[PDB]
Amino acid sequence: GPSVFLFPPKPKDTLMISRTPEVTCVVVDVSHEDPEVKFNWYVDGVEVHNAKTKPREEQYNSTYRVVSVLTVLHQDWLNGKEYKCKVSNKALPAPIEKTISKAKGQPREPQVYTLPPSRDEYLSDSVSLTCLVKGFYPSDIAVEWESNGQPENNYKTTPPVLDSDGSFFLYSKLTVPRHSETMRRWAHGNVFSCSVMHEALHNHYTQKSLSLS
Amino acid sequence: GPSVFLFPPKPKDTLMISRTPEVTCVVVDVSHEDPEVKFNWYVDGVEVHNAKTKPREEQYNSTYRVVSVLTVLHQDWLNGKEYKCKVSNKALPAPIEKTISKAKGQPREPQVYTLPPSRDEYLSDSVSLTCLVKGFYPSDIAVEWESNGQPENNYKTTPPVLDSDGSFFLYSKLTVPRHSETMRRWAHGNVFSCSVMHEALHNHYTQKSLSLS
Amino acid sequence: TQVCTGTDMKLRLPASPETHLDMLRHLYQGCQVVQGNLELTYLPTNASLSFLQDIQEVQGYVLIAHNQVRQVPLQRLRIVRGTQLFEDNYALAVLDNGDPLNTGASPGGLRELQLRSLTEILKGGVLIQRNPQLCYQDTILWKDIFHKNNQLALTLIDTNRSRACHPCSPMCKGSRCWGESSEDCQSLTRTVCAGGCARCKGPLPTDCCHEQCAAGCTGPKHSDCLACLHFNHSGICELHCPALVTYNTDTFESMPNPEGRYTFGASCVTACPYNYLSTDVGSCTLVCPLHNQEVTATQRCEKCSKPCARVCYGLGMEHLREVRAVTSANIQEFAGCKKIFGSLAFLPESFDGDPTAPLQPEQLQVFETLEEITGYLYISAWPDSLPDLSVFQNLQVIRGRILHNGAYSLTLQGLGISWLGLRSLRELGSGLALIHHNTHLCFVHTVPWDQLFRNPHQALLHTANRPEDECVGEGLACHQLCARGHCWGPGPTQCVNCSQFLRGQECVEECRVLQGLPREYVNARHCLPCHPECQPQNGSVTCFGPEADQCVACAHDPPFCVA
Amino acid sequence: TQVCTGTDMKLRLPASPETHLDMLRHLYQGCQVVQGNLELTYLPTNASLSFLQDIQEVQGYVLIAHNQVRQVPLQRLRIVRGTQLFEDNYALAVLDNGDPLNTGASPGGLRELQLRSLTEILKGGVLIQRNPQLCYQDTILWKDIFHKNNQLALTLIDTNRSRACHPCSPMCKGSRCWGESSEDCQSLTRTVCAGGCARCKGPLPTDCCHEQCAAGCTGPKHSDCLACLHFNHSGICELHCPALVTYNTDTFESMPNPEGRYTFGASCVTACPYNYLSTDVGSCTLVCPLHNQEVTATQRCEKCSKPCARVCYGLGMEHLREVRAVTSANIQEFAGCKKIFGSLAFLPESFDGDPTAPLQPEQLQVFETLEEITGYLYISAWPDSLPDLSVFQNLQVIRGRILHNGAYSLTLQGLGISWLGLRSLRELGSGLALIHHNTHLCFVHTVPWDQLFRNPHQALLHTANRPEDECVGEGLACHQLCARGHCWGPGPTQCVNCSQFLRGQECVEECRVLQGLPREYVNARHCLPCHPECQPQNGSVTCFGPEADQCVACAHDPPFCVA
Ligand SMILES: *[C@@H]1O[C@H](CO)[C@@H](O[C@@H]2O[C@H](CO)[C@@H](O[C@@H]3O[C@H](CO[C@H]4O[C@H](CO)[C@@H](O)[C@H](O)[C@@H]4O)[C@@H](O)[C@H](O[C@H]4O[C@H](CO)[C@@H](O)[C@H](O)[C@@H]4O)[C@@H]3O)[C@H](O)[C@H]2NC(C)=O)[C@H](O)[C@H]1NC(C)=O
Ligand SMILES: *[C@@H]1O[C@H](CO)[C@@H](O[C@@H]2O[C@H](CO)[C@@H](O[C@@H]3O[C@H](CO[C@H]4O[C@H](CO)[C@@H](O)[C@H](O)[C@@H]4O)[C@@H](O)[C@H](O[C@H]4O[C@H](CO)[C@@H](O)[C@H](O)[C@@H]4O)[C@@H]3O)[C@H](O)[C@H]2NC(C)=O)[C@H](O)[C@H]1NC(C)=O
Ligand SMILES: *[C@@H]1O[C@H](CO)[C@@H](O[C@@H]2O[C@H](CO)[C@@H](O[C@@H]3O[C@H](CO)[C@@H](O)[C@H](O[C@H]4O[C@H](CO)[C@@H](O)[C@H](O)[C@@H]4O)[C@@H]3O)[C@H](O)[C@H]2NC(C)=O)[C@H](O)[C@H]1NC(C)=O
Ligand SMILES: *[C@@H]1O[C@H](CO)[C@@H](O[C@@H]2O[C@H](CO)[C@@H](O[C@@H]3O[C@H](CO)[C@@H](O)[C@H](O[C@H]4O[C@H](CO)[C@@H](O)[C@H](O)[C@@H]4O)[C@@H]3O)[C@H](O)[C@H]2NC(C)=O)[C@H](O)[C@H]1NC(C)=O
Ligand SMILES: *[C@@H]1O[C@H](CO)[C@@H](O)[C@H](O)[C@H]1NC(C)=O
Ligand SMILES: *[C@@H]1O[C@H](CO)[C@@H](O)[C@H](O)[C@H]1NC(C)=O
Ligand SMILES: *[C@@H]1O[C@H](CO)[C@@H](O)[C@H](O)[C@H]1NC(C)=O
Ligand SMILES: *[C@@H]1O[C@H](CO)[C@@H](O)[C@H](O)[C@H]1NC(C)=O
Repeated sequence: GPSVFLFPPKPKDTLMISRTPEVTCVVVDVSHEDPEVKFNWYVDGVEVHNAKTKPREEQYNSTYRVVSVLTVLHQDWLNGKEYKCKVSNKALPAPIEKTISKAKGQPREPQVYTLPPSRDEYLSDSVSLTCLVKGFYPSDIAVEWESNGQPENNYKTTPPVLDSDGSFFLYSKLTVPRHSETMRRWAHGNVFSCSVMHEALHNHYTQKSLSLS
Repeated sequence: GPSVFLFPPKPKDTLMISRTPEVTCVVVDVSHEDPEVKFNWYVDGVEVHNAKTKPREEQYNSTYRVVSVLTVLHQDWLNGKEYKCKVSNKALPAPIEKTISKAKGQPREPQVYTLPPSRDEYLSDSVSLTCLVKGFYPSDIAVEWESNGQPENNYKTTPPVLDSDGSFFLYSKLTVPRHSETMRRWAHGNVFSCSVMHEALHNHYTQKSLSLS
Repeated sequence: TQVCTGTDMKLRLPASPETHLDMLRHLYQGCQVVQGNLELTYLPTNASLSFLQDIQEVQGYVLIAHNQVRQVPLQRLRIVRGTQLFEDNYALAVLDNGDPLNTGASPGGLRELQLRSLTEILKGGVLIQRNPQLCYQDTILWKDIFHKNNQLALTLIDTNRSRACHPCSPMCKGSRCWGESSEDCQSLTRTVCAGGCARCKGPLPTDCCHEQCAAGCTGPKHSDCLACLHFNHSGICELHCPALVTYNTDTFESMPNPEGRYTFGASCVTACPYNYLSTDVGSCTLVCPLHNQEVTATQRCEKCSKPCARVCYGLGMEHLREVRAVTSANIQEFAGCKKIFGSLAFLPESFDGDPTAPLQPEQLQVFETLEEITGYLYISAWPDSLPDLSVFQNLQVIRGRILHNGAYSLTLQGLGISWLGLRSLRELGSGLALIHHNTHLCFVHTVPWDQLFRNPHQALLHTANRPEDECVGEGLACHQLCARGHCWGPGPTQCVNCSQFLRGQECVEECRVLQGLPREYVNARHCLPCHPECQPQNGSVTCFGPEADQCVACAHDPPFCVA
Repeated sequence: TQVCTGTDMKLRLPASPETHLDMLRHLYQGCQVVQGNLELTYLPTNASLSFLQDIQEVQGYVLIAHNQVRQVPLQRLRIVRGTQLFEDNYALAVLDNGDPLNTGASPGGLRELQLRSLTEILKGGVLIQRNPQLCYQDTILWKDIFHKNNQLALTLIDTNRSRACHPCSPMCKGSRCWGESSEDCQSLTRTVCAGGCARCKGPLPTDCCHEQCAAGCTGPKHSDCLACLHFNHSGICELHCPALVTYNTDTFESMPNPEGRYTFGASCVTACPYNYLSTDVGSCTLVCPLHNQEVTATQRCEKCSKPCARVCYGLGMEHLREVRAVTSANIQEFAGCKKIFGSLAFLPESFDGDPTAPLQPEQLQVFETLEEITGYLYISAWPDSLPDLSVFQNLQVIRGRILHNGAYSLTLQGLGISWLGLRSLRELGSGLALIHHNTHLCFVHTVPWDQLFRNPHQALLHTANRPEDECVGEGLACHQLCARGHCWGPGPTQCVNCSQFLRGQECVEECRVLQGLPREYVNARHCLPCHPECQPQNGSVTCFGPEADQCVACAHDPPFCVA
């Protein structure tokens, strides 16, 4: 039978006002024989009727993929309301219900620290600008890069990890390729900036600078 | 019905000779009513009869947990042999078979780089010694710390992450608490050393040093 | 603005008349105490002198000469101390001031002095020659104004006129008035006091002023003075400010005094004004006393424990104290000078003889090491060969502790220059800038002169240079990379604020990190060379610093290198 | 070892006899060329002198005096150049050498010279006085050995004896032998040559030696010489080594010569031996020529472009060239000297008078700035007050370019010292160390003397100090933290190699990072103070460096601080 998977809104959307967050309910392995899927959304137990549904997206293994999108409010998600997706199909003996929400626990503020590459990394074909994010909670967090105010998009962030104390930590790795424009900006000492967006941050935002020597 | 989960040997065991690696086959949700579980191990399709089995380990949810341990050879695992665990129980309509092996692909050698903490991290209650491990393959890798030749065990390592190129990268974070003995060694400039153990490394080992200023 | 400097151009034809008027405006605007000389000269009839109204004290002398204007509003002027004296004799000098040649109506020349408040002239006398149309200059009885001391100070008053004068107002004492109106009645504060009183507000004993008062008073106390005979210490008139230290009695170890103060003109002050020097003897001054050495801490003078380190003396100082200009006889004296304790003047005789030899364009290169001029810079002549003043291209500060004609720290007139070369100049510590009649000189309004000044009275006076319009035509402008479009000249070298990066003197947009012919590294927006034994790196930085221990790779040594 | 230094103790009673024997052993062991003087003195009968066997050349003079030993194995000795001369006259001096007082058997004294190879004495004469038992010293005909030049050089041979001598061997020419055996037949290489030949291997013209040969030859060429009259340039005997430069002909610009070489004694060499100085004139020397200045590059001499910077001259140099010791008359001359170009001697008269005044213990503190002594250090007297030599506690190098008695760079005898204070000493550039008869001196075998030497011939000669056993009792040992157990004295200051960390002079196990009273930071195993305006951090480091821009937090400035 099919299988359901429910994703939260992007943390950047949650915190920025003019960005619309949305809880997304995916349905995979929808049979060729029984494609009719039906969704019911619930907030703290109350149906919505607001969400919309993307069309059938056929996949490689001859199955459909139906995706229901429920656009949510910033206050409701941040205040811990449960978003519940009830999928129903003929191939399912019983309907599938999945509930997502804000992580429930003590909120804690991140500490952002930028580390420069080690001298040895410069011989390789790329140098890595590291941005440590430490002691935060919950794991929902958005991390970007930018130099001279312009976003950079060669960065790879790890999944949050549980520290011995309970708070979360992660690293981000902005790859600066050899011969790259982002490299010339780095060697000229231009300002590279690691932006962070998290709930407990005052104004839901802090960013740390970083430059050469 | 029950559920099976098969774990590989520790990467440190695989590479060190006098350490015995072992593929471990866990069985959870073994019913109170049907505890009789039976294991068959296979290497490249051939039964073994060598593994041993730990006793019933009862859990919080009134289920047993049976664990079968098959001690493996270093050559056989490193040369990509498939280790297959066939669990059989009355509650299972059909027996469960699970196959683990070395990751199949191009092997690549890690590059180890130690980064010191940022100046700002020193105000907090602990400073973090970072050890970047970059561009390696496969993900099986073991990372330790040690100062003055003595292992340190306040470190937290991320899961390997896929880089844009295909190789893996990760970070490790040795926490040096305020007032800690590991802190006095750090402020006195003693040698902290990030040990790495990976297949593609020559002699299956490389370690990078790190000290203050 | 309470305090302004005076001038020392005594009776010399000002260069440009427009600037002379504006100069006096900028200088005495809102000024109440002239530390120096009040020199009003060559002013035309249609001239406004309202800025002079608030002048109360003049430390030096007062010279009113060669003016077509009809009166000067110096009613609030109470005292003239006369530390300097015109022609080494007079505190007050009123000379000429009359139509010499050819309508409308009215005549030219001064009319009435109207120095209503002037009741004190400590050191000095009076000189009034010619001045047809000057009336009531013989009705004064100056020996009331002259202090008890230096009374013998001369009086020499010409009473030639080209017109007759009315009698004084009937409200005044007979033959006692500065003008025909009642408000011009002469106030008398000496020779009409009780007993041996130098100053008083009346003939009674109770009317006598305190010992320390000058000119007059509002009461018997030292707080009631109109002007302090010596020093104004926080409203009180005293003989000397409190010393900075008091000595032990049994020993004589010096102990710092909290009540100590510094002497600034005739005023006790908690600290010396900007650009002035603080001394151990408790005085603000523009040159250190002899045996002392200038050093910062906050510029200050300290007496030399070891030999006073040798320094460079410019014009107006030491052996050059009486030297007019830089010539072949002294040009070598500035060999490799970073800082010149004096002034620098370049007159047509600099580049001509005086059986001395004329100066040559290459000799001027000596000043390329010069970073600071304490005094002033004056250039009335400069070789047609040279296009600019890049000889002075490393000059950062012209402090102006001395000023040409008492007014201009920087002067540039009558030159064949085409742009200013002073790319390193950041401060005109004092005095005005005068740049006029440089037929070819562009790049004036390109300079952010506002940045260079440090007090309100400073300003740039420019006229008769090449028109800004004419400069735009021909395609002259700051180089692309000059931030805020501020530059001293054309090329990239002449930028004020470099937009991108600095390769020595050139302002360039790309240092040679990553694959430059000689590899480089950045450091505070400066390009700098990587150590030669560093190995050139293709698409990655070559070094973190200048040394050989900062390479990425070597040419051939645990951190260092050794090709 | 081919080359060793000689000595300059001419005829002075050696301090300790055991060390004198060992000293000669260490010195001439395997030595073939004595750059200096061969001085064999006060040697007893039961003494072995086998180390002398390989000596071929002596640049200076040869002095054999006051010896009970019966012969000296100098058969290979071919030439004595005699640059120095004993009593300013003699290259060869054989004096005394005989039993003076009271069995076993045999008598005392030298017997036969046996200088079989000695066929050249360039500059100098012969002196043989007394030496009862000396035979065949009148059978030599020295004017064959004396070179053509300085032939007049004196000969003064006493033939007193206490025994008779056999005839020479019948194989020798009549009255031509250095001893009664056949192997002692006198070889004759002058006055038996063809024509004006100074040296030859026979009477024939073809037997004559080349012009540059000395003593003799194996053939007519300059490669067949037995010893070079002037310089040995790669097997060839020449008059002068090739200059380092050759001059232009039309100009006279100097051009470097690849064939150039330096003069080292009588040898052309590609580079100067260690501890010697290289000069522009192409010579290895132990003192620079006059007008030159010592500087490294590799120590070397350069002629002074500007005034030769003033340096400190010790004993044996300049105005102190003929001064015996440090006294009250010269102690002040070393005020704040880092490096002394000369020697330092402290004799009992240093601390006594000579109507001069005696020296006092506090005056010696002057040397606490001294880091290097070019010459030598000799201390035969030192105040009982002081326990050690920590006056010299910052002395790093005693180069030994001059040596006491030509042998000892460091000497310490007859002192009430209890330990050596020289915690900074790392190098004895040359010469031996002699430490003996210091009744209370411990901490000798605690010093790793092996580290301090730089050539084979160096060694420590110690005797008659306080026994190592007696020192262990009483509980004297290196402090806990002295690495490898090497120390110059008791406390933690006196460690050689600090196990943990160095707080100035103390070797301590814990710097004050993390909560020290004045916070600190480490730098190459040194504790250093954090800037005062840094804020003390509880359980975390306080600063990365000395400056105020390296703080963790401040006391009160974008990177800096300003309490
Ligand atoms: C037939 O073809 C379909 C279409 O590809 C396959 O569907 C996939 O099924 C797997 C099942 O394991 C899905 O895997 C899940 O991925 C989740 C996140 O990945 C998606 O979301 C991000 C964010 O939007 C996307 O960028 C990304 O591309 C993916 O679309 C994980 O979170 C899931 O893990 C959770 O479930 C496991 C299992 O219970 C738990 O143990 C974990 O703790 C965790 O809670 C899960 O791994 C996959 O996403 C599906 N594809 C797509 C496109 O969605 C079918 O698998 C294939 N055939 C069969 C036989 O399944
Ligand atoms: C009744 O009580 C039992 C006993 O606790 C519970 O059993 C757990 O069941 C969960 C099922 O999700 C198991 O979760 C699995 O954990 C694996 C790794 O964790 C174990 O291994 C490490 C290394 O030895 C141990 O240190 C650690 O403590 C754990 O023991 C994961 O790798 C698994 O993920 C894989 O499966 C998912 C699901 O298909 C895939 O999507 C992933 O891609 C991945 O391949 C999995 O998450 C858990 O380990 C079990 N406990 C124990 C102790 O083993 C029962 O869950 C509980 N009740 C119920 C209703 O289950
Ligand atoms: C010797 O020095 C003393 C002072 O050191 C001087 O006496 C008086 O000093 C006071 C201040 O110390 C002066 O008062 C000021 O005058 C200026 C005008 O020049 C005003 O701008 C000041 O502020 C006023 O205006 C503000 C805005 O409305 C108000 O908020 C404020 O309350 C003030 O009213 C202030 O009034 C004063 O002018 C001098 N002089 C006199 C006569 O009072 C003395 O004159 C010096 N010379 C001597 C003693 O010979
Ligand atoms: C002037 O200087 C020259 C040399 O600059 C000198 O001539 C001969 O020089 C050679 C080397 O240049 C000498 O040969 C050596 O002698 C020593 C012994 O002192 C040996 O140890 C050397 O090595 C030998 O032994 C090795 C181990 O078995 C062998 O592997 C090796 O092949 C050698 O056999 C080497 O032999 C030589 O001794 C000198 N002297 C002579 C007479 O040859 C010359 O003597 C100097 N003085 C003058 C010209 O007056
Ligand atoms: C007028 O001036 C002339 C010259 O300046 C002088 O000689 C004459 O005495 C003056 N007249 C009077 C009345 O003083
Ligand atoms: C630098 O990289 C470019 C890449 O196009 C390559 O062509 C060139 O050969 C490289 N130069 C060196 C010196 O490695
Ligand atoms: C022996 O020596 C004495 C003094 O040394 C001397 O006078 C005497 O001439 C010597 N005898 C001979 C035979 O030379
Ligand atoms: C430092 O930490 C200890 C922890 O026991 C605490 O007692 C002490 O008060 C702290 N000191 C300061 C100055 O914070």
